[PDB]
Amino acid sequence: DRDKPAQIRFSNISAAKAVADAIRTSLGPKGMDKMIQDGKGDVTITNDGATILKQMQVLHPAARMLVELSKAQDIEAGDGTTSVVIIAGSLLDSCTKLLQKGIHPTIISESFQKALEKGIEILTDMSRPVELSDRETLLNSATTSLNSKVVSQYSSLLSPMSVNAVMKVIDPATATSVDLRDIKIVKKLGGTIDDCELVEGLVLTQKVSNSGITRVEKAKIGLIQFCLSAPKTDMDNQIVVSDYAQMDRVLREERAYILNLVKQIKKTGCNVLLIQKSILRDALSDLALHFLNKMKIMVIKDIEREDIEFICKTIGTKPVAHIDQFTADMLGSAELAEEVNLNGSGKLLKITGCASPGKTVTIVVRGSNKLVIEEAERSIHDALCVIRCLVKKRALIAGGGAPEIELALRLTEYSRTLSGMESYCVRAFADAMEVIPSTLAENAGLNPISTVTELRNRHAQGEKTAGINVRKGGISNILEELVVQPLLVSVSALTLATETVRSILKID
Amino acid sequence: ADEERAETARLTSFIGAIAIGDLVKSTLGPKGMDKILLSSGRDASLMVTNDGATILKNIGVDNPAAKVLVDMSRVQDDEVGDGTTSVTVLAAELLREAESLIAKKIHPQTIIAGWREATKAAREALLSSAVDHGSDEVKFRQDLMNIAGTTLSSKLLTHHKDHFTKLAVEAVLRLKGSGNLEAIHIIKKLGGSLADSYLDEGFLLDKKIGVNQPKRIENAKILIANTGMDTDKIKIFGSRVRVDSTAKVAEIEHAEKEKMKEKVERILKHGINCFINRQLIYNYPEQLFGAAGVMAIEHADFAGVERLALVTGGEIASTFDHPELVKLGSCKLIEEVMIGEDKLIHFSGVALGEACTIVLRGATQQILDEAERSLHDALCVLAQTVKDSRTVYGGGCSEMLMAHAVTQLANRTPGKEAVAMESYAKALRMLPTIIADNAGYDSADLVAQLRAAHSEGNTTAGLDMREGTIGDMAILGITESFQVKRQVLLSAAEAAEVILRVDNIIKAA
Amino acid sequence: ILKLLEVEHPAAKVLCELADLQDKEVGDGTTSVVIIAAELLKNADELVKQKIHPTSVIS
Amino acid sequence: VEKYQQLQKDLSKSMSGRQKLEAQLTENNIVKEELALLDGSNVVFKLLGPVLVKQELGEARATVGKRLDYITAEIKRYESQLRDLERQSEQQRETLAQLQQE
Repeated sequence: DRDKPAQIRFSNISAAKAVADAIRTSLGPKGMDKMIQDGKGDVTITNDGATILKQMQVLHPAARMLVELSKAQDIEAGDGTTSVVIIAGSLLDSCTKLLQKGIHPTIISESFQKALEKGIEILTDMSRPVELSDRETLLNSATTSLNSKVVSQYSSLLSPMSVNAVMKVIDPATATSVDLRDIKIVKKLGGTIDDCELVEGLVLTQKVSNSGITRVEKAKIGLIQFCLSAPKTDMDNQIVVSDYAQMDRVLREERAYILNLVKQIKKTGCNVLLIQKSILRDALSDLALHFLNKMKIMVIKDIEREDIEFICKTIGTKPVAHIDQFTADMLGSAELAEEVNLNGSGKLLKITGCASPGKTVTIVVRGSNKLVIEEAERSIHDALCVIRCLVKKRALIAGGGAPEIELALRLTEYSRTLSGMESYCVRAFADAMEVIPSTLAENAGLNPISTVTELRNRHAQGEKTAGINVRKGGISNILEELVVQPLLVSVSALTLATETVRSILKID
Repeated sequence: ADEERAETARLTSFIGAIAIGDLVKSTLGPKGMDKILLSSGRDASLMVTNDGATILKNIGVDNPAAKVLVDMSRVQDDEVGDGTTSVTVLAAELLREAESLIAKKIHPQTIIAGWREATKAAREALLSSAVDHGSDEVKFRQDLMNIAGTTLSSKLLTHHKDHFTKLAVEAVLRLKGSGNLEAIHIIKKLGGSLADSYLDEGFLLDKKIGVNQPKRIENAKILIANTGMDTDKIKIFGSRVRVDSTAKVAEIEHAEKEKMKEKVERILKHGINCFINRQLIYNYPEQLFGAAGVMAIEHADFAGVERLALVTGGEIASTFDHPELVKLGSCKLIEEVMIGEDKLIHFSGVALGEACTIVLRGATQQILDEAERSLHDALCVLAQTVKDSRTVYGGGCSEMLMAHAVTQLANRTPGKEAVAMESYAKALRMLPTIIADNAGYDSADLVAQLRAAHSEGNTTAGLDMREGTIGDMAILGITESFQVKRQVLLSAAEAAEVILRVDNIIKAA
Repeated sequence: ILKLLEVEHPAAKVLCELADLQDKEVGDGTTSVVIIAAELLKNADELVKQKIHPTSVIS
Repeated sequence: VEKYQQLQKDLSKSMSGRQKLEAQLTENNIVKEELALLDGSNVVFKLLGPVLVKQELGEARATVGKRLDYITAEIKRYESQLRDLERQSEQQRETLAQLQQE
């Protein structure tokens, strides 16, 4: 019998909401900051309850699906990560009614997967198609969501910078989802938010040039993945040294083989060299690097291992491990490589363009100090994601909790007109839909029960003539005062919870 | 030591094996339920499975009746392929039926002797459901696409199943009378999507060699070898290792350049255009290979080289024990085709028409490993289908059939033994209750509806579980393999009686 | 004296930040800002106990 | 516990050859004071074992300049060797002491 896994399910259904019920307060731009008590004990004022899930959580398998639920919303959208929490606990309320009714969870699973496919179809008709190749249409569509979000204090000047950034990788009108795996975020320690801009190719950190060039035209991007030293067990220079001759005879011979490997670099043609950390190897010999930099090659050193793997795929500098991999395809081809030392504190190397597949786009984040720099980082990336979610889903939907009240109004109607032993499941699926804007219409104030029934007063007759407007703090049409969102941040918040729900229904 | 008495052992066998049968009946069926994986040790990591074999691997089994089931779960896993979760619930369905007999008074040797005769009688009823499909090329083509949807959906792959469904049934079709797993080369590779997956007619190596070596070889002569260049193998040509001298290094430094020169002369005197080497090929013999037209492969697969000599008719060189007497392989076309993000070697037109290479293309490691394990479980059953091109009508339709035949024999025999045959025919009907619960329906309705079918003999139609409604058989998608159930009926009736044999359990740990 | 004392609650912790925020800027009204906010806490709580959104009172 | 002294002996053995370099380091700076005064007034040889081989002054300046650089290369690895062996053994002084107790 499934009676012992029956009790496991209701415990899992109850426990998944109980962590998610704190996010009901944290829902929306008028949502609540949630002060976190740490496992060692400390206060942490926190909003954006996906980050709360990453920070403080309990060890429960229904709760461990919740941190996975928001993480998928983080990587696919990055937005709607608070709303993706509230939809899943809303669906679990629908699950409790039907399991008490005596409906198999296999039935409740497949009914939700049908209604998910069915709801986004009707939601798409609610959406309006916007351009993805018109740069100006993308500008108006993005910043209205950016003014709809919390941070717009720096998103004003940083919206069109992101618009010009994505427009380079918008080659078709289809305009695929977006790789952020060519988008590099680069901090500059000084400078200004006004001086933040988009530098093509990739932007490097501190160079280490012994006698090397500063500005090389038509550079050759090289990679080094080999050591320049002796084996190490206790000492880098394994001598039992007490003598001047034994330290002279063996260490001049260490200079000998690194003479010949350095000459093979410049003869094959190299101007920019990618060197990882000397803890990612055993040692890197700077005297050979001095002789290398005396052969007029600009060199950076001490970069991360996986960060090179970002660089190799972005600018086409395919991995060079030895002398034999000195070729024309393993080496990238920059048009101009130089370092900018001025316009702000610090100094950052500029690979201004490279022979790159697609378009390698890099932003330089500036600011007074690190906290001011970190303000723009959320400001750019949220601006990057709202463009990213609109090029994934062509049409645009006005945001503000109203299309859920729209869609639940149709899905109750269609589930009656369709048929079903599972018709209750879809009609309970639609009853879960208006929970989330109701919990949003608590954070706006202005009683949500009185609120939510008067939006589908307008969604039934005029199909929308009033909305929930956090600008007004309540009843105002999201088409009257424009509150919009991409289509993806609503759909991706919707579909991941449905896939999560059908799993835990089938989970014993 | 703890000597478990029989009154205690029956309680332990009932809590031991049935709870395991509770888990595998959840993860049966594509519509069926799942199971959260809770690691028995510290830091329990969670996965969600539709496979009962992984549950036994994660969650440790130390129930002595259920530890017998782990051995039975392994046999249908490896030798049979599909049928792992099905054999383990079915023995539990037997043991539930034995409970009321044990509750009455009844000896288990009554219960064993009844189920032995009932198994062989239903086995002939299982042979009554044997229907050929190799009588037509088209019906055997229709036979392969039937079972390919069955095994893959049973072992957690249903989203991109149909792209693998078209490719796998083609390579099994070239086997033609002989079931082969050493002719079907199985290659997983990251890159592309699951619609980018590929079927090569012949053999494949994942070698990026470019234009330094010949990649276009027409009318090939294939030397299958393991002869290195710097390893200084058997049949010595110069110096050997020695001590107690300081000036003997000059004979060792010079002898390496002669051996690498001589092995180029050895390889060319075969007459080949392709030297396949398991070991690394040094740069100086490698550049001597591409100019003459000898293909050079370094870092070859340890199992791929041995499968290469079978499909091409060649032979391994046995680590240079055969310098010339090693036979050569021959194929039609050797072509470098970029499949996905990678440059691949396609040995096309090999000497075996049975020989093929499926090329799995997963976008990540999470989808690629789970695809091959389901696909390897499919091709083992499909190779058994090459020997016997037969089906039995799935969806519990054959389960309803054989339980009637036992019931007829239980209503002709019934001395002492066929009290168990009455409990036997219920446990066969207990399996379609699971699938109706996997589909999530009235199992008591659908069985008694299906019991009414095979009572007069409506055998050509059983329950299509996607709606749970009765539907067509003899190919539907749900009409299952003959080779699977004859193994599942064999093992489940076997070990459940063995559990009835062990009443004298003694725990000394 | 709050700088002399040590905090006990995070509720006690956040207000020691607030009076010091007043005290760094000016020396007047520094002990007064503590008393005003605590009066707000009892006033809004009864309304939240009554029927009122916490969002609505702080507006 | 043998693991306590073993990380110390591997550290202290490297220090003894490193302290050898520092007196050589000072005298490598002494000879550069003396090579700067020579411009052709006195030529230099090289004392290498049982053979005393002729040098030049520019040949001498590079010679002691290299040996100055090889000392500094062995200084920096010991700073890695110092912090690693003192931190690994510090973790070992807590865990391996509990092994002998129970």
